[PDB]
Amino acid sequence: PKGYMDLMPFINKAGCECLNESDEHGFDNCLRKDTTFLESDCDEQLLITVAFNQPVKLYSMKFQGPDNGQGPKYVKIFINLPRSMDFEEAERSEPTQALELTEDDIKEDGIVPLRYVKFQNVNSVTIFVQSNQGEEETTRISYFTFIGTPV
Amino acid sequence: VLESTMVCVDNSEYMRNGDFLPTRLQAQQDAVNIVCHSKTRSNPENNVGLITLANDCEVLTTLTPDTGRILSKLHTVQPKGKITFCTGIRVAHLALKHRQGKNHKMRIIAFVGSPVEDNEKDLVKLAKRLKKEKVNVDIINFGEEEVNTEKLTAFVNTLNGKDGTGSHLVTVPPGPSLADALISSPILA
Amino acid sequence: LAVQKVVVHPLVLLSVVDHFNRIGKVGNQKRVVGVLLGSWQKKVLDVSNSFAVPFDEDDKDDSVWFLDHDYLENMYGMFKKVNARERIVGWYHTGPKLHKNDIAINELMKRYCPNSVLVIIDVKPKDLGLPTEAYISVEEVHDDGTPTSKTFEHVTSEI
Amino acid sequence: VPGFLQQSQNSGPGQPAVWHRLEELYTKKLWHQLTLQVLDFVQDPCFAQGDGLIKLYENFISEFEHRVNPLSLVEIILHVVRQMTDPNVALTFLEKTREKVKSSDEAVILCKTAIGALKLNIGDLQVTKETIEDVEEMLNNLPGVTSVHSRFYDLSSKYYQTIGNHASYYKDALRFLGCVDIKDLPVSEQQERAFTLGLAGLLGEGVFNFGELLMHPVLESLRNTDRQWLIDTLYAFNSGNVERFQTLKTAWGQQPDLAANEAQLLRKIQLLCLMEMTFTRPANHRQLTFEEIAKSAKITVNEVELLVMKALSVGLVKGSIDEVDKRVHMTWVQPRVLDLQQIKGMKDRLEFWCTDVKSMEMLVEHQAHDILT
Repeated sequence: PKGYMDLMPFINKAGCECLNESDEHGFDNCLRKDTTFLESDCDEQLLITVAFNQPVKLYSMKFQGPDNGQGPKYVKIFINLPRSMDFEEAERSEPTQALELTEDDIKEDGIVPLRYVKFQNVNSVTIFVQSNQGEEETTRISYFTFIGTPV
Repeated sequence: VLESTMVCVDNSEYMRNGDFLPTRLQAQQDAVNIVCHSKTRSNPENNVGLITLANDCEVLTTLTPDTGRILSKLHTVQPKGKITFCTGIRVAHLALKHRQGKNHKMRIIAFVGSPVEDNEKDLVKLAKRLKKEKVNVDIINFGEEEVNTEKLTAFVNTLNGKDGTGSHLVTVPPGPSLADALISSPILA
Repeated sequence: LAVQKVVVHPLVLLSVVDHFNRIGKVGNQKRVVGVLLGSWQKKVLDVSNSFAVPFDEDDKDDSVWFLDHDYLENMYGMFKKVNARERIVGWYHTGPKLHKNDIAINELMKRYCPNSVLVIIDVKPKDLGLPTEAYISVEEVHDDGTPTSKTFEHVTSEI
Repeated sequence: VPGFLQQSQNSGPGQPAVWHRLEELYTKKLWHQLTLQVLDFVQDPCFAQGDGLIKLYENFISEFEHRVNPLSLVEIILHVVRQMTDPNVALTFLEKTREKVKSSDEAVILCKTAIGALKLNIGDLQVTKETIEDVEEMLNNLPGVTSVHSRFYDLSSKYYQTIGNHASYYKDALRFLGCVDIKDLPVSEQQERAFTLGLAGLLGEGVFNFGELLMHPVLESLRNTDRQWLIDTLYAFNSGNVERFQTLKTAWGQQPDLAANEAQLLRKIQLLCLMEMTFTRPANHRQLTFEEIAKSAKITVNEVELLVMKALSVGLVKGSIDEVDKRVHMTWVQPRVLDLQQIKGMKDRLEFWCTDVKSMEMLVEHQAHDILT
């Protein structure tokens, strides 16, 4: 924000694949705000990938989820993955950042930091929600975006 | 193919019935001896492990590139308890996540020979979870197919989705031996 | 009881901390479970070595849990070859407190060591207490008429 | 050999349709699934009295006995031997039955329990003990609790009931209620079992924990019953109110067993009266004089001394007697069941205890701060 900016215009919205998506609420809800949310159907786990132009720098994300406990708790972030990524390659691999979200970060008035050194030249970002703040079989995300600058 | 399979053998009380010659427990032992042997020649690196589907699931032998140890364990399996199919797949799926080599493909072989006493919603959600991890569970609906033909139908249809024959629901009517219908089933193809 | 005291060596603590770290790195884990190796001296246990074993449990259901007991046998033959005097004396798990399925896991552990001792090694650096809490499975015969159950009896631990 | 099923297919003691379903399972060789249908038919509501089902053993089930669950085989025969009334040959039926079911120890446990019940009926108590001491040993080897535990405890309790050992009956009756669900048992059975359990507790030797007894859900079946006085009598024993116990004499005196052991009952409540005095008073003022014990227990002052011996010898209370000063120095009492309010008072005591420990923790830390490592 201090010389950087939100980057959904860079996000192509065509190479974004949110696995474990639910037909009830899709990936569009959490990328546009205006209430609503994204949720999962098969399991609490929720894999998200985001694509855009290669020159993009990430400083912070704002993965604000709901308060009932369906907001993400442990999330895995991967960058520049050749080939597709299944749920195992997001669970059995080493993430760039594996920040464990607290309830304060989930709050809509909350922004989480990322290790900016490791997010410099990003082709695409893979996000793996592994758990939520509870035992809700579906995981919900109210809003999400990346704050940064192009390379 | 280079895939790791687990046989969810059933030892419930209904395995004492003589609907399959000579006994459903003995018939399924020949079934394992053929399906496990088939996975060996498909790929010498293929992994086969045994999981019992008793009242409480018990992993008798984990994944191994060995065939003989599977049958020796099945020799000591005695009929006892009731089927618990809900926990059997998850405990078999858990072993699949901890296989010898992660390049192997998911595959679970279930011997359903007793009715699954769960709601359709729980069975459906189990299929969605296995589809998440690209897990294919192959089930033979022998025994009580007259009442399991609908619960298992939702299982495979939800797992297979709309495209791809990942899992099969071959159902053998009672007869001489369910193994004689396995070599013609797509499981061994 | 069969155990008067359990002595956990610093090598086990470092191995358990490393075991929790390496598997915890790839995926967030509630706990990691391994096998405790040691000798027996009078009635005081001497837990001195440990190795990791594959383990996973579904959080929703305590009944669903997998422990690679074939790995457990295979790794024992390794450690027995190097050190024959270190035998299986129990298991460990890094969960902060006891779990409901621990009595079930102990039964799988009990067949390799009849007097299996579960030692809970807390990776989190507690300020006051010792990181280890040793337990043994005993038959609690109730006087209220309730049927006898398998409960963990605490055994004093020392590093 | 299957002609009897065909004979009953058209002209059968039961419903011909039932045999047809029974026939169909045999043809399909659904061997375990027939037993559930057999279980539903052995306890038939039509010809349970009739002797048509004894031949059901030799004709039908003996043919497929070789591949039936040994546990599920035995209780089928329990209702089979119910129809037969000849005592001695019932042994040969069960002994031959006991021989076949050898793979399952639970089946053997049920078999030996069956012989114990009818051999209790014939009055051979000496050998029903030898059986009871054997099946009890095997039950412990069996892990957990199974469907065979309940029938043993029912037999084990009935054994001690006829002999008269109320202390053992009280223990065993608790096990039976711990291995069955109350809602399943009939209200008449629950009411009857509560009365004999509480009666044994009063007459048992060493049965002083009436607090655990009082909240047994079994006793809740006597809240409004005419046997309400039994609950009140247990209340008197729990509180050690011998005056109440003498007051309900018009109620508990009518029972043949309670009246016969009124001397033992009076001694028991006198000991529980002693515990009540010790538990009521604080630890600073636990010096009971001889007059207080005599007055509260309705005993002569000279008999107070013997009363304390029984409490001290058995272990109900710990302490000493000062005969010169006529005072009893109790230092310990048996822990008892406590209400929520008493627990709240106990927690309040921890509040003061925690404050004192914390206060000195800061005191030593503040005073020895320089030398603290």
